[PDB]
Amino acid sequence: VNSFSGYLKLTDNVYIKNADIVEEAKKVKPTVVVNAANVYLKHGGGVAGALNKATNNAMQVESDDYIATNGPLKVGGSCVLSGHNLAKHCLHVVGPNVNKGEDIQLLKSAYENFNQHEVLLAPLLSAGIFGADPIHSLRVCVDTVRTNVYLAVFDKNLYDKLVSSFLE
Ligand SMILES: CCNC(=O)c1cc2c(N[C@H](c3ccc4c(c3)S(=O)(=O)NCC4)C(C)C)ncnc2[nH]1
Repeated sequence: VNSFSGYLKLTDNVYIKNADIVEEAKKVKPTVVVNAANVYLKHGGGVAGALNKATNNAMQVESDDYIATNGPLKVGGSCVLSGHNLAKHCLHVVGPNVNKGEDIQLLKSAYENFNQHEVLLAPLLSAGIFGADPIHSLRVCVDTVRTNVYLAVFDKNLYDKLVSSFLE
């Protein structure tokens, strides 16, 4: 199904909408919803916290089982877990947290994980508390992702700046 609506096509494979990813996931129930995760899969605040709260903590208990059995992810890495009631799968992806000294070169490695799935609903990696420049994150996405990605950005002001900079 992947019934995405109201998106603006930026490139052949990148679409963008001013929307809350949790709300989009509920309506669309996409095959894959991306989580802006940390290496230990602790979904305490922001986007990760909101996705986890929408599953009524079922994603946190699953992530905890994953970590105990497989160990933490590396910055730029990912893992595929259940999407619970939000999606068929959740692709947890760790972008660099530049506010904590992590390499911005790893933002390319993080978006590369998207290429293992045909269609994904995702947030802007490394934006918000992670400290990366959001327009730079969208540029890395556009150059790196080759599969079909629907980006939800929950801030009209930021959405407008992104669309203006892209001029598309
Ligand atoms: C009301 C429930 N939903 C939310 O809180 C929510 C928030 C939200 C959202 N926020 C964006 C965003 C993008 C990436 C990151 C963050 C925040 S963070 O939480 O600071 N962690 C680092 C990675 C900002 C830039 C506008 N984007 C898309 N959908 C959303 N939904």
